[PDB]
Order: sequence, then C-alpha cells, then structure tokens
Amino acid sequence: APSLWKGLVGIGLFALAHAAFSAAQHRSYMRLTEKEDESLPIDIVLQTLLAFAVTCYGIVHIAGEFKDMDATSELKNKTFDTLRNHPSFYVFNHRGRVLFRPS
Amino acid sequence: PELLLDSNIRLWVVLPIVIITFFVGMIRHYVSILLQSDKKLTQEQVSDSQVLIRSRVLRENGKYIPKQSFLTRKYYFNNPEDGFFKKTKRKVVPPSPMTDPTMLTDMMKGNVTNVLPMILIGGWINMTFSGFVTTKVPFPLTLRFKPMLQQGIELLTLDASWVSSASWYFLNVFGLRSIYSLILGQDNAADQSRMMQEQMTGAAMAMPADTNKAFKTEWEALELTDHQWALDDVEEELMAKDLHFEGMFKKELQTSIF
Amino acid sequence: PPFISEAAVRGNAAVLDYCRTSVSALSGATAGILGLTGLYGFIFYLLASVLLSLLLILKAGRRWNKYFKSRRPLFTGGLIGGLFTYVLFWTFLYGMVHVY
Amino acid sequence: TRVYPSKQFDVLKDDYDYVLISSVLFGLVFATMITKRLAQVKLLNRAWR
Amino acid sequence: AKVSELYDVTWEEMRDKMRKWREENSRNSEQIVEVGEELINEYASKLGDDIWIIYEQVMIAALDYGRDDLALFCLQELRRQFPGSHRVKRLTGMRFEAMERYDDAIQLYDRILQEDPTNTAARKRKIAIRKAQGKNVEAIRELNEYLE
Repeated sequence: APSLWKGLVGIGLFALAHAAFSAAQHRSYMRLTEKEDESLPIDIVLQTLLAFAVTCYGIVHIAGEFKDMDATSELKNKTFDTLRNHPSFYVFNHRGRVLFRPS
Repeated sequence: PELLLDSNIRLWVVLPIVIITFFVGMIRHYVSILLQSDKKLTQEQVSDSQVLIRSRVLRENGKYIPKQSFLTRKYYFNNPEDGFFKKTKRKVVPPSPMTDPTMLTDMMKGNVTNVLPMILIGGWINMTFSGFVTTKVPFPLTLRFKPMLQQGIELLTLDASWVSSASWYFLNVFGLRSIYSLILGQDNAADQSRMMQEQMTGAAMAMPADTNKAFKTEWEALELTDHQWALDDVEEELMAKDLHFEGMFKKELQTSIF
Repeated sequence: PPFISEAAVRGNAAVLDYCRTSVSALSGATAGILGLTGLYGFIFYLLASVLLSLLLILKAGRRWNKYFKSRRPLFTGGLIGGLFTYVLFWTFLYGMVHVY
Repeated sequence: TRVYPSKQFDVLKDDYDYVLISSVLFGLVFATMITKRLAQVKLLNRAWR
Repeated sequence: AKVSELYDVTWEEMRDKMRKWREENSRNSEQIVEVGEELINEYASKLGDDIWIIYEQVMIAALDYGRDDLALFCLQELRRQFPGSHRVKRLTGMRFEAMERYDDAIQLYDRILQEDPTNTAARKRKIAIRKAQGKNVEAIRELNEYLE
C-alpha cells in the first residue's frame, strides 16, 4: 500500500511539472505577441489543481503514525516472565550448558 | 510584468545561490555535530543528581504509596537530629547574580546579536554581483525599503518589487528553516541564522550550581507537600463492568504459536 | 488521561508539523505556477491550510480522543512559519516562469 | 552605436569567473560528503566507547 | 520446518524480528543463534551498525547455548575494528568467567575500573561473580554498596 501512495505522489508531481512547462510555453508565446492581455487556458489550470489535490492526499498517508496516548496499552501484552530476566545480571551456570557441551 | 531578463542570469545566480545556502546549512549542522564534546562528570555530582531525581519522583508520584513508608521517606530526608541534606555539605562558589540585575538580564541576554554572520554572507554575495536583478516579489513594497532592497542599482523610477541577490538569499535562509527539519528530524541544528548560538538537547541535564542551596530548597519543598492516598478510592472499580478482557480475548485467539 | 506518554505526543506533533509543512510547500508551488495578487494569494494559502486541517480531522474520525486530547493544535498550528516557507516557493517559480 | 543610459542592469556582468563559482559549488558537496562519514564514525565510536 | 522456515523469510523481516527480540530481552538463545549465524552467511553485505549489536547478541546467546567457537569468532570481529572498547572487554571477561579462572576476569574488571571510574556494567558483573562464587549475603552487601 505505501508503494502505491508513493507512486501516485510521484505521478502527480510529474503532472504538476508538465503543467508548469505548458504554462511557461504559453507565457513565452504571449511575450511574442503585442497586447493580447489574456489568461492561461482553464484546462491546464484544472489539471494543475488536480495534480495539487492528488499529491496532498498521499503526503498525509505516507506519514501516519498516531500512536496511542495512554502508556498502559503497550505493556498490556508484555509478560512478567520476560521482565524477570535482566541483561545486566546473567549467571552462566545452567544444566543446558553441560547438556549442549558435547554436541 | 516588464524588464525582460536574460535566460543566462537565472541559471547562473538563482540555482547557485540556492545550492550554496542549502549546503552551507547542511555543513554547519554536520560541523556542529562533529565539534560537540562530552563534559566530565564526577561521581559526587552524579550521586547528587540521582538523589535530586529520587526526591522529585517522590514529589510527583506520592499518591500511590503507603502513608507509613511515605512518612519514613520524608523523615529520612528531613531528619532533624542528623539530616542527610543538613550534614552533607560540599564546596560553595561565591555567586554574583542579583535580583534586579538578573531580572533585567533575562531580557538583556536574549538572542539579539545572532544575525550578523548571515549579514556577512549576504554582504559577500552582494559584493560578488554589483549590478544585478534577480527576481521580483509579488508583494507590494514601500519605497523606503528600496535602499536596503536594491543596494547597487541606480534607479529611482523603478519599483521596489524587483529585489537583488542579497534579499533573495536572505529570504532563502528562512525559506528552508522548516524544510531542514523535514529531512533531519525534530531536533535540527541547520539554522543558518543562529550560527554561533548553541542549539542542542543539552549534555548533563542536571546542573547543581549550588548543591547546598538546592538541598535546602528540596528540603523545604518536601516539607511543604502533603499526603493524599489515591489508593483509598477503590469503590469506583467495585461497581463497574468487565468487557475489555472480553475485548482482545477475542483477538488473542487469532494469533497462533510460532 | 491520568498517565500520558511524552514520546507518543512528540511523535504526533512531529507528524502533524511534517504534513503541515509539506502541504504548505506544495501550496506555494501551485500559487507560483498560476500567479495571483497578494490578497488572493494569502486567501488561497488560508484555504489550502483549512482543507489540510479538514482532511487531517477526517483521517482520525472515530476514537480521536485517544489520539488527540484537544483539537486547537489541529486547527491553529504552524500558521506563521508555514507561511514563511510558503512565500519562498510561491515567488520561486513565479518569476522563474513569468519574468524569465 | 549603442548608448548605455545607466551602465547596465539587464545583462550578465562581463567579468564573472565561472571557475571560482564551479570550484566552490563542487567543494561544498565534497566537504559535505567528507563530513558525513566523520560524523557517522564519531557517533559509532562514542556509542561503543 | 527448518528449511521451510528459512524459505519463507527475507533478511529484512529476520533483522526486524531480532530487533524485536532485543527490545523484549527474551531468553531464546537457541533461536537467536539459529537466526544469527544464518544471516551472517547469507547477507553479510551491509548494516554494519546493526550487525555489531547482532554479533554481540549472537555471542551472548552462544555463551548460553553450547558454542564457544562462534563466540570467539564474533570476538575477533569485534576486536578488529574497535581496538580499545570496554564493552568487548566486559564480554571477554564474561566468557572467561563462563570457562574457568574467574580471578583473571576479576583483574580485568579491576583494570577497567582503574581506567573508567564510572563503569556500572563491570561492577554488576563482579556482583554477579560473587553471587555465584560465595554466599548471597556478601553479594547483597556489594549490590547495596553500588546502589548507594
């Protein structure tokens, strides 16, 4: 699912860049002709807005973490058996060591 | 829209300046990380810190604790006969902050003089390009900003919208201020403006400037605080319902054993 | 609500600010591509921020009480610095295309 | 001929050495890549030691 | 199931599972070494920073399980890059304690304390050496000393 969102964001960005290039070409043409104070075509403007709205949808989905506020829920599954052992104090005196010693 | 510009001045000024400021900020952040050095911590100061943390934790979490043990803790801390904080005294350094002077210093120090290094960069950049027109800002501006904005073009009829490279880079500095943290994280130290200003989480949180005075302050703070056993209210759970233990018990079947 | 974890709150705030800055950055590019006046541009920026906030609320929907204690930061948050970074990318592509 | 009213404010300045600019532009990237590994090894050494 | 398990995994999931095991600090030395040496021979390409913690974890598990050969194999790799590192010294002292001659391990801990005054791990390991060597009363006294 994240890969699809990333690809969609990339495609939208590419479409936005293409719309920018089209608008640049339109203004370059406009500078050629005297007067003619007209606006850019509405179709490419709508394409620009479509590319802007699509890229803002995946930009929120890509980073969604929203962790739980309460601090009791993560330790709701953890068992006291694992907590009983600690990594500081480890005594290396067990029957498994002499049982696994030959093999 | 007027003043038709060349296509060679945009590819040789805008992009270079943008990359220059980007990499300057990144280099500053990396060098700030590199130059960071650890501070020596002595065992007595460490123990003082841990005792302070213990007393502060007692102050914060004191409701969920037996009253007898709470009074035993508080007596051990206070103990009018011997007293741990009363007897244990280390060296004292003569102070200098004063009430009115420090009350004023809170504002006098501030961060007023932290803009000059960026002004130096802007001055060098403007020195490189004497007569140049980078871009125009759509925002209307007043003619009293033109001397600061242009600073090198001899034009009095021209509007102040057309900016020079100096203000262009100046606005470029704060444009990526919130963008730098996007790639790095919440704790970002790539701010080009605050170069000399040290911005970090801070090595060795605990700063016992006067150990004895802090001891006495905590001694009186622990005497002030009361005791209210928050455990004594157990009847609220008494009349209730147990349905969450039915809750993931349904969702605890679905996982098997690896 | 009695006990709150600072790590989760920090992560939530960081995510919120990250989306706020990214949406603002793209809003700047759109306005620079089109090209408008200051009043219309600022109004457009405000509209984009409002749309982002509405989508952010829609993202949570139910069980939002556990996620966010309140909604004030969701509505009013990063409005000035986001505008500071939006103004840069607005004029970045504005004069690059039109003036140049 | 062509007459210049007030010097020039529309054309790129003639004396604009590109060697210095290109050298600085490449050196910034080179120094960033140099300092990246230094920071990584500093962090690793501090963590281990 | 061994081949079946090794088939339907990827190195990313295996590394993430090892990280989760580290987070839950469980006692599964058999499975830790089973997935430890497997990724050291299959991937052995990148993730140095992760694989150093993996080396230490695998050797810790092998000290528990049955295998000192892999413990020394990871010890030489750890010593290759960082010549002076107190963590490797602590690990070597723990393995020495596990084998024989506890006194030289105690001497190594004493030297480590002489170099770095603030070393909680070495003191904890000495406290554990006297938990199993002598009575628990002396170990209790020394644990109280360090805690104080």
